Amino acid sequence: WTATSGSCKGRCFELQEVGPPDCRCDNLCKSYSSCCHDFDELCLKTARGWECTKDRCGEVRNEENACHCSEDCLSRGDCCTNYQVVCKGESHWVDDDCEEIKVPECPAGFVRPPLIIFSVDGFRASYMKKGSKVMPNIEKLRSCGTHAPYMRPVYPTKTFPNLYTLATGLYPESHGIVGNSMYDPVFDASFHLRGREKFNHRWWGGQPLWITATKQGVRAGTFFWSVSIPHERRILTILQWLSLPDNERPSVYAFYSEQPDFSGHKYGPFGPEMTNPLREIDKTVGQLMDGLKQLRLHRCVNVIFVGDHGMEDVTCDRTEFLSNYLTNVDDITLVPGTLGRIRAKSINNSKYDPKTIIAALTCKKPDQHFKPYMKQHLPKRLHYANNRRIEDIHLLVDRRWHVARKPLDVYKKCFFQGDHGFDNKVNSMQTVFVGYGPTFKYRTKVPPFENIELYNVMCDLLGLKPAPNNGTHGSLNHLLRTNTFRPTMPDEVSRPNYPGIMYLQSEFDLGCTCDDKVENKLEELNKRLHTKGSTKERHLLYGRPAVLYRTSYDILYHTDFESGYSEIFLMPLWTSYTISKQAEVSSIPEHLTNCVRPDVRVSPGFSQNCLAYKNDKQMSYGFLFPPYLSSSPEAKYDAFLVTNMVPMYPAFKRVWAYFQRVLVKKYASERNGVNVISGPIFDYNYDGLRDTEDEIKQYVEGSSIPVPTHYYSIITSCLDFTQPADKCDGPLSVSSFILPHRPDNDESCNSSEDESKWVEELMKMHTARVRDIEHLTGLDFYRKTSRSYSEILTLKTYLHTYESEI
Ligand SMILES: *[C@@H]1O[C@H](CO)[C@@H](O[C@@H]2O[C@H](CO)[C@@H](O[C@@H]3O[C@H](CO[C@H]4O[C@H](CO)[C@@H](O)[C@H](O[C@H]5O[C@H](CO)[C@@H](O)[C@H](O)[C@@H]5O[C@H]5O[C@H](CO)[C@@H](O)[C@H](O)[C@@H]5O)[C@@H]4O)[C@@H](O)[C@H](O[C@H]4O[C@H](CO)[C@@H](O)[C@H](O)[C@@H]4O[C@H]4O[C@H](CO)[C@@H](O)[C@H](O)[C@@H]4O)[C@@H]3O)[C@H](O)[C@H]2NC(C)=O)[C@H](O)[C@H]1NC(C)=O
Ligand SMILES: O=C(NCC1(O)CCN(C(=O)OCc2ccc(OC(F)(F)F)cc2)CC1)c1ccc2[nH]nnc2c1
Ligand SMILES: [Ca+2]
Ligand SMILES: [Cl-]
Ligand SMILES: [K+]
Ligand code: NA
Ligand SMILES: [Zn+2]
Repeated sequence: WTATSGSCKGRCFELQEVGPPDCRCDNLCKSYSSCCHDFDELCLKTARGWECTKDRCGEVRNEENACHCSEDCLSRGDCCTNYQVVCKGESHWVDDDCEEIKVPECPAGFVRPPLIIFSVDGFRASYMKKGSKVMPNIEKLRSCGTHAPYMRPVYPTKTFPNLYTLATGLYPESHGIVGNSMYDPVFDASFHLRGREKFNHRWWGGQPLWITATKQGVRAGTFFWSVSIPHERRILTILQWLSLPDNERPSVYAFYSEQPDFSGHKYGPFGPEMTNPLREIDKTVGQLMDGLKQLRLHRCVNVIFVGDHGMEDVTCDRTEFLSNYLTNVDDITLVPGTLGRIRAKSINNSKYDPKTIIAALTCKKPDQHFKPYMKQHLPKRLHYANNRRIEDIHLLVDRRWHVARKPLDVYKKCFFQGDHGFDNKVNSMQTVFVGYGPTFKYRTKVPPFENIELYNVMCDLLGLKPAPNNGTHGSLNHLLRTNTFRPTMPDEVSRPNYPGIMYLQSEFDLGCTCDDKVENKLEELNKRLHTKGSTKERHLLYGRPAVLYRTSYDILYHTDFESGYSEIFLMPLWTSYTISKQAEVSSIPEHLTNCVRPDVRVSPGFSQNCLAYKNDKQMSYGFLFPPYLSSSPEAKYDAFLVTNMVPMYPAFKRVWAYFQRVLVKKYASERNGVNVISGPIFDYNYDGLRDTEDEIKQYVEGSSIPVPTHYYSIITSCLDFTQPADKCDGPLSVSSFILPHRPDNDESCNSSEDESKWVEELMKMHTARVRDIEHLTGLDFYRKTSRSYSEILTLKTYLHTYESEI
């Protein structure tokens, strides 16, 4: 109930929220059906439009006007945004040359530069270049401020998950808004775009910027705008708030535009109808900047121009129907469109089986435009699994397509020509970032970055301590003139042991054999040096990784590679090796095919054993440093140590072997040497975080050898590829992956073919940031470089996407 009998007189767009049933006057009352009777009359005036004309100058203040051209309007904070241009011979902000803003130039009584977030829905990254002719104001912000060529949204590339990720710095799996539509089985409640449940606070996890600000004493404008409030009124309201007394005035503001997304859905991303909505957004930016100029705030306020996601060409005829695959199509509920999420229609159906549903959806048609996954098998870069609202069965839909349950869902629910929601690496989904103000840099381009990083920067901009989030604080310091956050490297928690030769061959009973009984202080003093780390500077280029949790591990040196061997998990946590451009690939000699050798530095009780692999009919083994890349026949024996071995499904060894035998040398050839760090990942509860030992759900049969869910590699070289990876004097270049360690290759529909037709495509799909690997391993990489820590943080957040040029 609301007793809408009160008045909005003097309360228009009040900043505190009064509780029911007293009537509301804030920018959300419309959405609550709770505005006072006179809200429209007093608060949404429209008389005379939004611009001053020549004949309005000096007018007698008529309070019925939407905005004013009377002489007192500046001090009342309520002029039309073009007032000084029309009436006082001033120029529009867009017409002024830009001049570097070296220091904030603020009116007295401003404690900090205000932050305005100008967020635009569905603003595709390529609009910046492609619409540049019709967007002068946006183009000026972009060229004069700090801009990236694009910003990466989160998956799914829908509106609510992305706006709430911007506000919180959290992955949707952690913030809770995992789609525009959701079912929460614990609540037994459903969230939708239309309706009242979405207003219920229980959906919204983490701590958004306006709450962070408020709790730390920084006042916030109200971020959310009712759809019926026109853009011009939103701008005038922000500008009015900026004229409030010091003690009442917010320091942070948001404006939101439903465009260009609204029109993009109807006309496609580049429909000729898209020019007008872009002009219109630009005009709104012009109104804000002119308004700021009038208030002498245009060299005081930091302005962020940011989108939530892009827009792709999608039409009704590009829909895949689950009814063409499933016999039991009515026993499932599908969340449909540019992604799919499947659950059982009824929990009382014990004949529901996800395994049969996935098999029915797997590689069933030659050109199939979606791929099913159990959510824990999605590419880890998507971080889309750890939430009860994310259904176990997921469909990754090809760009330009939809999935639907049955044809009747499409024609009785072409309308649309654009949509979004696809994999967040897709070019058409990328969106925009521009920062302009005293705290941002001048005329600076920065590399693409992920929208999860911005919350930290928005906190930096307002002098706030960010709540715990998924950004990497410091990774975006290169965007800022000042206010940078100078992070320290985390402290190593576990220091390594450096074992020497401690065990005789006969102490081992591992069931392993090797044909290595083939025999000189020339070569024998030399091999001693190699086991003490004589070549360590070659294979460990950036310092050893730090272990950030309590564990027991050994550093093991070899001619061709160095490892950090976990006595707890019985395998390396990491194996580091450098492959120069000149390196040669050899094969495993016939006699050495099944050779496994005990490691005399490491006790039998802390070693794997070959018998377990013999007994386990499902599990084979691979090596972390590949025998193929050994520097010499004698060095090759090192690669067969039991301490270099890891458990691998035969199906996965097809992937791993091709990577090691073909791709590493290809990368070294292309990048002028590479340093590789590889190892196991255990993430059985799919939370993106390293498992403890008591979380492991699978072991090699009859043993304590834990089975990785994934294997990673980090491949580093010199950004300037004229320098070899092992003699690099400047910035680095990295690509990484986290491959799912799966007993089949069902994911790759082309896997019956030669590895050269499908393995690299798989790897590309499972590209990852070094940071993703850090979370999954509890390791910290790049501890010893000549680079600044902030630059290394940026490197650790890099994702090699394999998309073409934007
Ligand atoms: C991205 O960044 C984020 C943020 O930093 C990372 O997420 C954090 O990770 C932490 C480790 O997983 C986690 O810490 C836990 O907190 C528990 C208390 O959490 C509540 O309070 C916080 C603080 O206000 C709040 O944020 C939480 O909100 C969650 O839950 C509600 C809904 O229930 C949502 O509104 C919200 O969206 C959020 O949900 C997300 O997180 C939860 C996990 O908390 C997931 O289940 C959801 O799917 C969703 O993703 C909470 O309101 C605390 O209880 C935990 O402590 C347990 O474990 C420790 C081990 O150290 C042990 O000492 C304790 O005894 C305890 O164990 C007991 O409980 C067990 C489980 O019930 C039980 O099995 C045992 O037997 C014991 O009884 C733990 O410390 C932190 O909450 C989240 N924060 C957020 C916002 O998600 C995230 O990891 C990053 N991602 C990556 C890849 O890096
Ligand atoms: O327009 C849509 N929905 C309408 C809204 O609900 C209206 C109210 N609103 C708002 O006022 O924005 C608040 C905000 C702004 C910035 C921000 O970013 C931050 F925090 F970083 F500043 C954080 C929060 C949110 C969007 C919509 C769009 C595209 C679609 N495609 N398919 N369906 C769709 C539905
Ligand atoms: Ca885990
Ligand atoms: Cl959704
Ligand atoms: K086996
Ligand atoms: Na296959
Ligand atoms: Zn949309």
